[PDB]
Amino acid sequence: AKQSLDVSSDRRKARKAYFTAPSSQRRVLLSAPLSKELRAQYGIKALPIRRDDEVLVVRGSKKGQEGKISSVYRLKFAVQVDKVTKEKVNGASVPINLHPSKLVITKLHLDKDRKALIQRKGGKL
Amino acid sequence: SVRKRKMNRSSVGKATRRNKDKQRKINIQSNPIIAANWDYSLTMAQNYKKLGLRAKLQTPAGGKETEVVKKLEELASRSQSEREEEWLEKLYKKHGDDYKKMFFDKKLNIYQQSEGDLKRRLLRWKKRNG
Amino acid sequence: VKVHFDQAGKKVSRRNARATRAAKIAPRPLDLLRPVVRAPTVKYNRKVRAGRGFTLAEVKAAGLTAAYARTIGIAVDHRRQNRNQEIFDANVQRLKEYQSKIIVFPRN
Amino acid sequence: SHTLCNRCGRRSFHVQKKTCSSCGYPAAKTRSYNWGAKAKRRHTTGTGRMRYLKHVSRRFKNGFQTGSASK
RNA sequence: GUUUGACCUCAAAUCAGGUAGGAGUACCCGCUGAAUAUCAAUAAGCGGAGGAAAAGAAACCAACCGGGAUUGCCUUAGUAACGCGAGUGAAGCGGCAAAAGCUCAAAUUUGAAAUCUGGUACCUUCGGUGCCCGAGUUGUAAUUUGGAGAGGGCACUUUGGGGCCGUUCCUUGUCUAUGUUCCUUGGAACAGGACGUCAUAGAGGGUGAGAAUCCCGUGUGGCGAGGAGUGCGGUUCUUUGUAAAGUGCCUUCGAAGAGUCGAGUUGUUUGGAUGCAGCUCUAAGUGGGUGGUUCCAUCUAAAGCUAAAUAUUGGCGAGAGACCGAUAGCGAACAGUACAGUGAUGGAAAGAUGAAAAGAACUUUGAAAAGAGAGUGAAAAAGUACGU
RNA sequence: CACGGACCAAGGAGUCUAACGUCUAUGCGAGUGUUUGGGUGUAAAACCCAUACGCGUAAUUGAACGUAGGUUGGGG
RNA sequence: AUGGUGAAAACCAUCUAGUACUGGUUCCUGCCGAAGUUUCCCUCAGGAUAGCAG
RNA sequence: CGUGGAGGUCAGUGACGAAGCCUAGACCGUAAGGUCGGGUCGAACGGCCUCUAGUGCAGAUCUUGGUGGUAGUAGCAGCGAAACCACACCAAGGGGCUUGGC
RNA sequence: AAACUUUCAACAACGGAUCUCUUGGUUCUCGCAUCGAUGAAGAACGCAGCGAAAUGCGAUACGUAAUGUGAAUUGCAGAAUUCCGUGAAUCAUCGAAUCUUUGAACGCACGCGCCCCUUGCCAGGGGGCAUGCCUGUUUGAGGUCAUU
Ligand SMILES: [Zn+2]
Repeated sequence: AKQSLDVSSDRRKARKAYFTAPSSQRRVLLSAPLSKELRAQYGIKALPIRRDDEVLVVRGSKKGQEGKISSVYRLKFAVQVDKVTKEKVNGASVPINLHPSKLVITKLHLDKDRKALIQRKGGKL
Repeated sequence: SVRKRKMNRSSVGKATRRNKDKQRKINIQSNPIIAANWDYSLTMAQNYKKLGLRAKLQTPAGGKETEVVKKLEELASRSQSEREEEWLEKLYKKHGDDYKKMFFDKKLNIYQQSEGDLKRRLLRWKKRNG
Repeated sequence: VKVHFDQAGKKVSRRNARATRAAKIAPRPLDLLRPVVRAPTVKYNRKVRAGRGFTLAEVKAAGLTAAYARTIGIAVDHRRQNRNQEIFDANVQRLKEYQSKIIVFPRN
Repeated sequence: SHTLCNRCGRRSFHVQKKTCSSCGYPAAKTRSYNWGAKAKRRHTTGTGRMRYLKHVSRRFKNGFQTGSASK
């Protein structure tokens, strides 16, 4: 149960905030858990996802598929995975929109900011 | 109201302020001894009783010294100007301890100080110097 | 038509204000010592009640001055006269007890 | 009978009377009445751009601070 | 002086330093104000402020063994009182919330207008200093505001300013637990069963259908960064000057709001007979105001300031509802928009596809409507005229 | 006679408030009413009451001399 | 009535959801169930009383 | 009897289909209604003791929205309404039920 | 008889009535005071590559300046990025600028003047000149007093 008087459990307010959340907040929203093998390595449960991050599919019809991410659709709250695409009747290939919460990161992309964030979140490298 | 709807529709964004929790919490800011012993878990009356102090002097409405020793222990925790000293020395040399004679000194007692004030100042000077 | 839905809210606000005063006024008891008073209107004269402040005569008899008494938490009322020896004695005893129970920290 | 009004552009500026019945032009005060609750709402503050009033609330939250971030 | 100076008065300057309109308006203050008693100090109109406004420390309430700023609630009380008819309708005392007292006029600083605005150069810049300029004597500072107070003498008591770090408050970032294990179905498991883990965290939201353990989040604490201030604990430099106050005693003095109170009359309000308001007159200092059986009780009006408990359908920001659910709820869930009126003004109708557009590739009949095949899709008995 | 009725989906009306009463139920009982407030609190929730206050407890001055009344009926 | 509009008799927004007889008054079942009148406040206005039914 | 909402209980029902709707299907009750058989539908709803009310429609020349005869008519091969709409030839008895007929 | 009037089972059209839900409305409670000549509210014109409404912006025009986040935005084209980096977002914060014409609206009015200055008779370029009143400086005029 919530004890703070500054936090509201109203369904309407939470729904409005989620849909109207800015891209900066949506970045935090679009988190993805790390693989159990990676969790032991970095000692961290989840981190924000990005383009070069490699992720695995754990739910949906594409369960078991993996590939490098190519775009993070913050507006639609969806992310795209390379080689995970649909086949239209006309032959055009359209990437399938997936939610990061249903995917497991298999190989992170390491930058200075990501390294700093890992240390900040109690991780190790 | 129209303005509220405009603000909600505007992209500027609300100036959110979350301070509801801070109303319940108040930190003591008038004593160092109380702050160390005060417990925010208890109420004002309960905290005063725990410290051993009275939170009300008049009969309160409705139904109802290990720390005071520190407060009691806490209870156990001017000269003359150079020109004033010179003026006192001049009169002392000219009249010594003759306060009555010193009172009537027209050209050294520029300010007509009383005998009591003169003797008190001279005694203070003697105690400070000799 | 006004409905006192805020009664609980008003009580909470009053309690919060009292707590804030205590935080600012921690060492002191938030109240000024008041004298005993006998009411007019014989229907109520039997009842004794607290007054606004002690009279100048009572403060003088208590061994302190009104100006100094105010800084120690004693309410002073120069409008009330004295015409009862028992009430004067009770007020003097209360002031003496207050002086014997108060602790004043050094200004140094 | 009426014409565009510079202050409001409501096309209520009387040609012969040389006055606007809506906003009260050229009178300094803006015409408004309590009984005209809908009229007040139509011209109440917030219906326009609010170029300056919008940022007052944000500025107050910071205590009207001045300078720049220390980085 | 067949002149030259002191002021006072009146004008001007693209003078230097300043402020005023108006907007909003739920609450506040004043004026005015309808549909002889009633709707009524309401509706409407005008002027003036803030986060509250007004009021506020008695020429008070009481006739008691007296209470002692103002304000709000209960009680007093539907009582007293009135219009005694319909009806209007108080206030003291009592209990509660919160409490804070002060500043001028008044009697010589005359052994020193000791006061203050502005210009100039610096510094430690919401200000300080040296100098100058001007205001002030037709009174600027200290000393006194009835609780009295002031000039002296006698035993005594006391004392402030600026920086630093902490402290508190505001803004703001971050760290802080556990499955996505097995089986059944499903397009999707967030559904059922089994096996497990965290819980000061089973409030809430998203994730192809009801998720603590997928994520965002929440409980408790830690770590930061930017501002306020002296509400205070240390830290550091300074005081000073025959400087300012307090205590008890002795001594010499000891001011108090006039076209104001009051009476008369005329308009006005009150359920009060009070008060408000044009005008003739116009009061006294052991004086004046308010109350009763010879008067006795209580204050000192004709000046002003002051947080608190008090209102709040406007503004900003938050926590909630035994509330309503697209013919309801604000007129407006996608609008004060389209639209009508020369105008003041009136003023609507309209929510949902599908997990995702994967929005019907392609063949084929039609100048054009869209048809027939074909396929996508859980479903097209979901085809953008799309939740049923 | 007349008033309304072309048909259908939705909408639609003795509801709320203040005072004064009867009846019924509950609590206490010559006492009663916590909630104007104060304390407390897992927080508009939940639990207690110091002082006052409304009602009644008695009045044609005062009522015990006795079933705070003899007799006759009177559920029992 | 208040405040405005245009025009060389009206219109706009509130007091006003006002001033009372036309119309309507929404689910089922069971039991009981009258009257159109006494006559007092004389009478148009109606109250209180009297009868029926609880 | 029925409905909106709330406290409690069914360790209730439900993608192996909750609600609504349809149904020349059946069961239960004197009825308000409940229940089950079959089709569309898709994600919430119900058995029971209480509390709560913006709680039940056949009309108010009732409000919103929708659709018919009038009528393919008046009217301007084609376009195309409005008023009105409880219902539709007469003899006698009785205002348009009794006995009969063009 | 056919045709046509009428009752019903099925099929085919209207409309969104019933059921489910909402970035909504309404009501209750709490913290604070925050418009303007240093130019308020409001109105008109323009600005995104493509633009109806909304929002933002003012010729520095769906933004410019500064700090935080760290790899986007997205209906289409277009951009890149050294993306191990003083650095993209239509992101957040927001203290520094710009801030078109009107509008208390402020040069004079019911078109249209003046100080200034400048880079080249004459002009581009830049800021101001509205009314009521308070303090100070400058100038001018007029009543009292003095003038051996
Ligand atoms: Zn105008």
